[PDB]
Formats: sequence, C-alpha cells, structure tokens
Amino acid sequence: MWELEKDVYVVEVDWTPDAPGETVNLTCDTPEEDDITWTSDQRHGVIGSGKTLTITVKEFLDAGQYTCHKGGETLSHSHLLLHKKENGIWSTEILKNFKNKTFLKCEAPNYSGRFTCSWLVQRNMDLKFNIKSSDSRAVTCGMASLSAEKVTLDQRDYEKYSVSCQEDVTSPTAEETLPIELALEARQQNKYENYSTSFFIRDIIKPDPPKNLQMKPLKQVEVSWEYPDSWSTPHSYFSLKFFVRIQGCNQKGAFLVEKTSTEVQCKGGNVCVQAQDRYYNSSCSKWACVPC
Amino acid sequence: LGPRNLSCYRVSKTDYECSWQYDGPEDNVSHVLWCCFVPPNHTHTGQERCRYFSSGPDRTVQFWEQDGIPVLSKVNFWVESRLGNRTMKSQKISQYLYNWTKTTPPLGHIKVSQ
Ligand SMILES: *[C@@H]1O[C@H](CO)[C@@H](O[C@@H]2O[C@H](CO)[C@@H](O[C@@H]3O[C@H](CO)[C@@H](O)[C@H](O[C@H]4O[C@H](CO)[C@@H](O)[C@H](O)[C@@H]4O)[C@@H]3O)[C@H](O)[C@H]2NC(C)=O)[C@H](O)[C@H]1NC(C)=O
Ligand SMILES: *[C@@H]1O[C@H](CO)[C@@H](O)[C@H](O)[C@H]1NC(C)=O
Repeated sequence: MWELEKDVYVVEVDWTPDAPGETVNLTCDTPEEDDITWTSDQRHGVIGSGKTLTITVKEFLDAGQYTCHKGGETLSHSHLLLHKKENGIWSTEILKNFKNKTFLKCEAPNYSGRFTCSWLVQRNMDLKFNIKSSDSRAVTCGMASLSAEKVTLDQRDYEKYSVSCQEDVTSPTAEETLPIELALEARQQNKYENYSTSFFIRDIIKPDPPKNLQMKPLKQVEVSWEYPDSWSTPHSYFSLKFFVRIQGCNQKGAFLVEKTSTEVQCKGGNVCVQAQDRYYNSSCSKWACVPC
Repeated sequence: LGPRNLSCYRVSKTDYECSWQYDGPEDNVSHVLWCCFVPPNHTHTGQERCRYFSSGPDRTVQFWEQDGIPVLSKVNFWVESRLGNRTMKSQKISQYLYNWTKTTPPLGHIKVSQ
C-alpha cells in the first residue's frame, strides 16, 4: 500500500482467488485515545474498535471509505483504492482506446510547447483525473481547466476529456533528443489506474487550417491561401506543405503544393486544401474548402 | 415448472451477467435473483451476506465488479420467481465469477464433498 493523496491509499491486488489479500492497518488521525469505533461505507454497523484497524484487502468490497468515530462524531476518514493486476497486466478499463489503440491522444498546433492531450471514458460517474510529467522534459498541465465533450464512436457514446499542457523549459528551434513523458492517473469510485505516454512535439503536430482562400479564374482557376497565425515563426524555418483536392492524413486525391500559389481546373464541386509540416510526417490539418 | 438453468459469468473485464430460463406461463411472472456469500474477514462466525436483483419479467441481470458482489471468492446464487403469491425457487449454484464466461459449461465442475 502506498499513499496517493492525504488519507487516500492505493492497494495493488492480483485478480486471482488463491492470492491472500494485503493485510493493512488504518490508523485514525485524532488525539482521542479511547472508545474509537470503525465503519465502512460497504458494511453495516461497527467493524472494529481502537485507534488502529487491521483489515485484509483482496477485492472491491474491501475497498472504499473507512471512517473512525467517537460518540457519534466522525474523527477521520481513509479511502482505499485498488489497482488491479490481472494475468500480469495493470488494468486499463476506465479509459477507452482511440482508433489507433492508444489511450492518450495529444496534439500540438505548433512547436511552442502548447499541446492538448485527450482521453475517452464511457462510464462517466465518480471519476477523478490527475496528470503529471514523470533526463526529464517536465511539463505543467492546467488540470484546473479540464473540460469534456460528448463524442460518438462506433455508434457508442463517450466523453472526450481534454487538458492543455505546456513544456516548462522550451526551445522550438532546437531539435529534440529526449521525449516528453506523461502519466494520467484515473480513478473510478474505488478503482485506480494510470496510463503512460511518451512522444516528441514533432510527431503530435497538427497545424491549423489555412486562412484567406481567394480564387482567380482563367479561360483554369488560381486559388491561393496563407499560413495560420498559430503556426510557428519564422516561416522560413517552420515551413508547411499543402495538399489540394476538389470534392493519418486522409490525403487520397490531392497533390503536393509547397507554396500558397496553385493553378487548378474545376468543373464543379469544392476545391479543398490542408496543411502539414513539410519536413516531418506528422498529423495533417482539418480541410479548408472553397466553392468553385 | 419454475426457474431453470441458472448460470452466471463474465461478459467484459469489469461486467458480469446472470441468465436463466423459466418453464411455464410467462404472463404476470416476476423474478428475483438472489446472491449470498461469506466474505473473507476477521470474524469467526460465518456472517453470510445477501444481495438481490428484482428483474421483473426479464430473465437476465447485469452487474459489475464494484456492485458489491465478490468475484474472487465463492458465491451462491438462485432465482425466486413469483406468480400471484406463490414463489418458485431455483436450484442453488455455487461458483466463482471471475473465471466464468458465457460459454463455460454449467455442469461438470469439480465439487468438494465434506
Ligand atoms: C502507476 O501505478 C503503479 C502501480 O500501482 C505505481 O507503482 C507504485 O508506485 C508507488 C509510489 O511510489 C510505490 O510505492 C512505494 O514503494 C516503495 C517500494 O517499497 C516504498 O519504498 C515507498 O515507500 C514510500 O512511501 C511510503 C508511503 O507511501 C512511506 O511510508 C515511505 O517512507 C516511502 O517514502 C512506496 O510505498 C509502489 O511500490 C509501486 N508499485 C509497483 C508495483 O511498482 C506507479 O508509481 C504509478 N505511476 C504513476 C506515474 O502514477
Ligand atoms: C475458477 O477458479 C476456482 C479457484 O481455483 C476453481 O476452483 C474453479 O474450478 C474455476 N472455475 C472455472 C470454470 O474454471
């Protein structure tokens, strides 16, 4: 057993019947010395006496909130959480994996160090999340501004949480040797899990879509654009490449364009453009589209 | 006549399910799935603990690992069906839950004679 926060303890358990539970002691944080009773939010009545309560913890009915009392007044509380280890594999069930079988999906609009990391859960009750960088490129994430939105995947509903983070010591022009290492601690009622992720800014880049898409016809069409203001500067170093089509990058009927100028023929439909880091195979941008 | 072929099993990493069939007229019948067990503790008295699910006309019950039923120790289950004021109980099953799946055969498991 190890301490997660104040009066919150995590107990690792093997998900087998033969394994005897972890014998553990819970002490009541109080100056009182006599007539201390213990209760549990999953049992009825007093479950023990004294300032220290010794219990064996094996599965979830042994977890939860343990409370010590004296004459009807609650003295202290102690929350027991379980980290499941089944067949040698730490549990990954609170979160639902993305299309590419990962649990933490991070995106950065530029090399500034700003990025967003997101995850998916389906049972949205009794949840708690904490993220932290675990030689070390440390980051700070604004957990106080955590947000979520309802998303539908495989005709099933999920809630996509998102948090903004920022690399502490940053230097966009320099190349990256060590990766960023994040770990999300997920809690659901009495269950504890954590998920690790390592990445380089270069790989999670997804630039914003181009802006100002003005056309100019010919007897043939010449439509141009320009970089988004969120992209890193100078543009001579942080160059972009573009894929132009007329209706994971999802580029199937487009062609490589490096400058903003482009000549095109359009009988009908919508000519559409995206962006991508020119010198690295990172994520591409949401398509921007103008009518022919 | 009555509830028949009770089985319970794991359907996901966290979720579980009990299912049973019922021989007889199905109109105005209600089922109550019962579960009793002895939790590993520091008490020498047995102290059997019981839970139940009222499923109405349906013959399946869904729960999960944090609903309060042990999955790593022996538990006992049976179904009580109600028609009018008569209650027909099913035969009792005694099993673990974590290592049972929807395809695990209900019969043929070793039992200790004491
Ligand atoms: C993701 O989850 C895993 C598995 O749950 C988790 O690994 C565990 O981390 C904790 C936190 O450090 C470890 O607990 C420590 O274990 C060592 C080894 O015995 C002890 O020396 C430590 O004692 C310290 O803390 C005590 C109170 O907590 C103090 O009384 C004492 O003085 C020490 O300061 C502490 O108990 C635990 O051993 C591991 N478990 C395993 C199997 O590795 C991991 O940390 C999680 N990762 C993230 C990023 O959250
Ligand atoms: C489940 O595990 C218990 C404990 O070892 C064992 O006695 C029982 O036969 C197992 N059940 C199945 C269906 O494997």
